[PDB]
Amino acid sequence: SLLEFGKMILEETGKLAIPSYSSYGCYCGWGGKGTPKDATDRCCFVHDCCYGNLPDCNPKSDRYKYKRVNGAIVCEKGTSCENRICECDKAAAICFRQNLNTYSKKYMLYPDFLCKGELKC
Amino acid sequence: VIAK
Repeated sequence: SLLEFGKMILEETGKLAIPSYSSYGCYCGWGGKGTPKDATDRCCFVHDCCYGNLPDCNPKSDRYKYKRVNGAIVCEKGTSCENRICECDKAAAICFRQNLNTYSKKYMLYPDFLCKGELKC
Repeated sequence: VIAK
């Protein structure tokens, strides 16, 4: 659920998911269209696509449990939806950390009309 | 706290 992904973001990047990642580029937070504008925006694209492969699960509200062995994210057993929602979120957070160095403030509150084109998952 |  969003409660875990956000805590996971915060743990990983240091930044609060809202506002840092709730309205970035074209795909972080409202994804529907356009070309992702950068690494961080591509993470959100792959993340939206990850949720997309689970049409019968509920990413935002279904809670899963995870632990850290040292720095590592390890998804605990749950229902199959929960394990797979957890895997998509783990990916996004790693992806966010690996591209912190290019995170740009100019892509915060990015306007919608500047997001043009379908890109396929 | 996050996202859509």
